[PDB]
Amino acid sequence: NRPNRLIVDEAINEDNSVVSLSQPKMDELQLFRGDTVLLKGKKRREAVCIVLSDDTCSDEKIRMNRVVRNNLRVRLGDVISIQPCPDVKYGKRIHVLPIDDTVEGITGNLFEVYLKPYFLEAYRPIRKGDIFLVRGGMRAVEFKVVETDPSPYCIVAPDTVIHCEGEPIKREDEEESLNEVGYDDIGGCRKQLAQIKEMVELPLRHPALFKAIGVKPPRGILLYGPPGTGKTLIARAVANETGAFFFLINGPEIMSKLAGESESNLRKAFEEAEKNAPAIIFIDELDAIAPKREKTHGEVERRIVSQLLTLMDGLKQRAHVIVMAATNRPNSIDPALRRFGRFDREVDIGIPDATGRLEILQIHTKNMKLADDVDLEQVANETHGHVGADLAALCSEAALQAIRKKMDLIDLEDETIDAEVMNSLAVTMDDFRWALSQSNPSALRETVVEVPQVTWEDIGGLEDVKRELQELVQYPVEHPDKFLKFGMTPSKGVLFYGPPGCGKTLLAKAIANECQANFISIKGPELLTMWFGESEANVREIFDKARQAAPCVLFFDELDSIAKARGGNIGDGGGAADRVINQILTEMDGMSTKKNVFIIGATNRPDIIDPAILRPGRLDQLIYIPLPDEKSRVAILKANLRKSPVAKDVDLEFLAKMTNGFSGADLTEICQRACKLAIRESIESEIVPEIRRDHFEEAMRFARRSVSDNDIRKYEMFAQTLQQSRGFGSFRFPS
Amino acid sequence: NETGAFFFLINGPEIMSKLAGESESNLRKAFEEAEKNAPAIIFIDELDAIAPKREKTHGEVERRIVSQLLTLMDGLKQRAHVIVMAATNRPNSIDPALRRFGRFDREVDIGIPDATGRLEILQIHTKNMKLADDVDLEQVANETHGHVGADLAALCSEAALQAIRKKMDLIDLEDETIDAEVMNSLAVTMDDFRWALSQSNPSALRETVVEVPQVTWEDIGGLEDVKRELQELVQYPVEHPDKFLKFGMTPSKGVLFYGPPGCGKTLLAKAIANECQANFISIKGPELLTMWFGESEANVREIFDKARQAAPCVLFFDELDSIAKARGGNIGDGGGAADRVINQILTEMDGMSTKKNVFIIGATNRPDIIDPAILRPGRLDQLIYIPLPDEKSRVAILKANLRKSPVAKDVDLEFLAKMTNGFSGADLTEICQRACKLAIRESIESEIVPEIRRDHFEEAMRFARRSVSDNDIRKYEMFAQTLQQSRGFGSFRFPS
Ligand SMILES: Cc1cc2c(C(N)=O)cccc2n1-c1nc2c(c(NCc3ccccc3)n1)COCC2
Ligand SMILES: Cc1cc2c(C(N)=O)cccc2n1-c1nc2c(c(NCc3ccccc3)n1)COCC2
Ligand SMILES: Nc1ncnc2c1ncn2[C@@H]1O[C@H](COP(=O)(O)OP(=O)(O)O)[C@@H](O)[C@H]1O
Repeated sequence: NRPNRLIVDEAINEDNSVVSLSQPKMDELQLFRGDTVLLKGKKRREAVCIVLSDDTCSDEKIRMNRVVRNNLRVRLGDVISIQPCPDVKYGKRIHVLPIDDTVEGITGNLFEVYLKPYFLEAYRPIRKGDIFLVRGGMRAVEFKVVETDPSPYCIVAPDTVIHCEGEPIKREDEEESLNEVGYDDIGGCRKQLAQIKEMVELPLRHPALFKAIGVKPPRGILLYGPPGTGKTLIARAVANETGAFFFLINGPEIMSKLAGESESNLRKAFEEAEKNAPAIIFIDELDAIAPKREKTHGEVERRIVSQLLTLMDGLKQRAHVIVMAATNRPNSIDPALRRFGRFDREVDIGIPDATGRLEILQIHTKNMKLADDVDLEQVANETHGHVGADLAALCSEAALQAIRKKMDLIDLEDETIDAEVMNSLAVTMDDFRWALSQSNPSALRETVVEVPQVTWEDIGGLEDVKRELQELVQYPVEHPDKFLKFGMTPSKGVLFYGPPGCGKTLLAKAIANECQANFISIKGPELLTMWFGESEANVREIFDKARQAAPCVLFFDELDSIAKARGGNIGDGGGAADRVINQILTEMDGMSTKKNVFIIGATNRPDIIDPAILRPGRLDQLIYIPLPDEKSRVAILKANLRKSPVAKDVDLEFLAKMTNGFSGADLTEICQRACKLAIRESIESEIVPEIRRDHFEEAMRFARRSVSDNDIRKYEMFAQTLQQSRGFGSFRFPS
Repeated sequence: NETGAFFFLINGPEIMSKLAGESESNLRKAFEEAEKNAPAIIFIDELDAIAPKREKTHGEVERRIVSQLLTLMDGLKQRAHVIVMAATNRPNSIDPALRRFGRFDREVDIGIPDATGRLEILQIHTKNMKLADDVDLEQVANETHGHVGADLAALCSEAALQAIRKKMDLIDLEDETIDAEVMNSLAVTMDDFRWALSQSNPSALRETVVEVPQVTWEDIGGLEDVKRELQELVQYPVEHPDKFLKFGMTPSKGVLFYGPPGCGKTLLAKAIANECQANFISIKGPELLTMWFGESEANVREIFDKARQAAPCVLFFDELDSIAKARGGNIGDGGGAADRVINQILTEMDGMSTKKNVFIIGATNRPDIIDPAILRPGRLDQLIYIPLPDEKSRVAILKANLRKSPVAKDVDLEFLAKMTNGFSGADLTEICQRACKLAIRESIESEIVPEIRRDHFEEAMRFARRSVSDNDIRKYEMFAQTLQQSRGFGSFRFPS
């Protein structure tokens, strides 16, 4: 079967011309890490690149870049043959010129100022009839060769000369512009984008197989998340890189036109897409199409909603059309649109984490050069409530300040702006310091679903809790098989209790990292808001988005907030049962045990917690979080001081030994007071940048202890209320 | 298709899709074109989208179309054979004027298939795709309970794409026409189905599950006192209808039993349903307390409606005292023990027919706060007490918990059940769970044995709780021979 062709996929490397393979790949073709490789394809064209060795990408797979996928005219799901080509090449004369589509506003020489600097120390090959793309110079421009030395023998070298004629040649329809959006342009959405690959690549890349088998492909995908998360360029990229006819309808334009032709327009949208098979239809605004919850107004609204329902219901085999849609909330859509055959597959995307946000900055700043002291990693750390469009706007906004701080002194007012100054436009760090000050982000109060960064290693002590948490949620995650072998269902959730300020939230975060699971935190105010507001559909989406992000962990902070607000143990004439806890009970009863979703309840007063939530099957597992011991207190001190200059003589072991009945909050305020004293001494001494032993010794005087002994006694009475290890302590079997 | 009748399908959204004025004409001419194709059959797919006459009250054309349908179905004389079937989600989501005589008199309610019902629905959708010798569809239809018939139809295809994707990467056969000599080798694997139940999010999860249980009286040991009265209280009117008309005694409408928590009240009700071969409907506490807080009290209407159409059925109310606990209990507020939800249940139970085989079972752990009116004769006059499991019944609880675990020969469950006396079913359950946890932990740590050993149970026996106190047993008994009263007339002699 000629075992030489392999499938093509996307490369995670950010390099321009780098091809990554697996370990048993170059050992068969006896090629080194800097040899010459020749690749072929359709249209009777060849290619040449540089093979790079990598053993971390995958097990047996070849990577392949975007700048050459369009150059060789290759699309996904195709076969590619690779063979070594040890041919000595040497370029002598070159002649490249850009296309008159991206050179607007550029004058003067442009060959000895951009092309010469980037060619050196690269030795990149080039074949005849190729459109390479280069990023930099505050723009995205390309060049095309029309006449040079006979192919091949093309090697870049500083000794090579170049020349120009002065007449750009327009591009044709055979090639595709690389300025559009592809898979490499998506940053942060890794797990969510991975799903669309296994749902839209089968029907669009292999049509004859679907008109051969009886499998019904999905007829609709609903994307989610707040505006700006990137629901549109995802749909445009999965169309641009799949060769499917992308047809965009926004959703407000349907209501923009007169009543009577709006239905006809999105009707004919479906037939014009069908004849362009394979096709892909994306509806940008859908909550503005079917808000069938409180509107109940407008004869044409229902007519358009039903017209869409009919157009998507009659999606038989016929041709390959995929109808994706975007909206903000799951409940803001007509439930009749969620039926089978209209929207069966739903993918929810959200705010990218720090790692997800880091990869979204450089994609938007690849054109603007940075300085040696400008790092994008630290700027994606203090921001947590920024949507993907927020940072896209922030990059440009910093760019105007960067150019404004120099145009005042340059004072070059003319009709046409010379292209010899963009090379000197380097952004500074102060350009970004102002960027996070006046920028007001949109998505700030939402469910942050991110994997934490706190592990068990950075938590000292608490071996008693470490051992039971690891055997209660980690075992069903890392060893599913040993549970079916023993016929034991995993526990649904655990509620732990303890004095305030002892790290219950951090413990839940740490157990999420051990299982490599997502983490969702619901604090007290979010739980008590729906109690006062009499709006109790909010737990529905909480439990919905907790289960779609499998595997996840659900954490409820200060669960006793409603009981405290109602009175507690007695309060009013009623008991300890309310409506919000009832909704949580209903949602937990209906969950599937085979899923890896896990609910963790945190409380400081477990005596006022409703007994029904602790019933077996919901939160039967109760563990007690005590005060940190000597080993765990050092961890709290060093976590607080990990960002501060600590002197060598400042011994944290002794400080943690001295404080015994101290909570995490008590150590936190000790560290904060020491830092305040150090800052004040540094400020007053100006008229030293190191925290000294005296700072901690003096701040140790105002040492509080917020947790009293009576509290520890009342928590214990609760603890071996449920321990009861009496009676059957000594048992001997007969034989 | 199998009756040779002209099938004409109208969805229901297409009526609202077209302009106002011809939509009425289209579903009008739909009826005459069906009549001349006699015999005919008309099915309306979306009907809740046609007549949502409960909260809409908006749109002149909506009422016009609803009335046009009412006129088209009212004028259904003999003439020709046309049958107008329709589909909708809820009974209350339909215009009540459509339920009149001559429009929709016959109603059939279908629901989620059970494990047996789901098993026969898999192979019909996978008859074309060949399976392996280790792929069994029975075990995959067991852990799923909230899957609609379309859910598994989608799941089969979804597993098919994974099955072909795991091999197309290595086959690497890219061409225009795909050869037919490879489908014969497309065999689905069990791992194709393991991933299928992970990312698939089912739709119907929070609904009334109406299925026949699988727990019988044989697997329940002991409880002969309750076995004898339950068998003579609901089984007799089901298996011997004639002996009741012969003796002129009406069957009891329902029985409420009480007992300490975690003793198997739900399992007892399930077992008595299998003995009578009757359907079982369970209503837990949260579903009862949701409508109390929500002030939405039409929910008991459909509960009692779907409990009576599935004749014969058994209706089970779990923790009936939930509303009383939420309101305070014996005293609580200035009010008594009467509320709105229990009032609706009383109204629905008073209006039921005794000749039907529907049966209501109430379960509670605090019968002192139960409203007295629900225990009035004719509604729940029969009260039976569920005690702690005895030695014979505790072995059943242990073996039910351990029926899926590797039990060693030396592990004697009879002795373990003998040792624990005042232990509830929950206490034995946590003992078994703790022993399984210890065995799993030892197996995991020993890797760096696949059998539960005697030591696992012996060590886990140390943390043996007893959640039910003696004061609780005393307070339940005070309630029990509160209503026993076998004094006074204990010795009677007739004259002759
Ligand atoms: C700033 C900080 C404040 C704080 C508090 C508090 N009431 O201020 C309570 C518990 C932990 C706390 N931390 C804290 N924060 C961190 C860590 C850490 N050490 C491990 C730990 C966790 C729970 C328990 C013990 C010790 N402690 C470890 O690395 C991540 C951040
Ligand atoms: C897992 C299980 C837990 C449990 C509990 C509990 N609070 O954990 C209470 C009562 C019965 C329980 N079962 C249980 N489950 C089953 C059976 C069975 N034995 C019969 C029985 C029923 C009620 C009573 C006695 C004994 N017991 C029998 O086969 C079906 C499943
Ligand atoms: N997750 C993301 N990855 C890459 N770019 C993004 C992302 N989210 C937003 N952007 C950028 O923000 C800009 C605005 O996106 P926008 O059209 O608001 O997305 P949507 O239509 O989904 O709200 C786009 O040009 C896009 O490049």
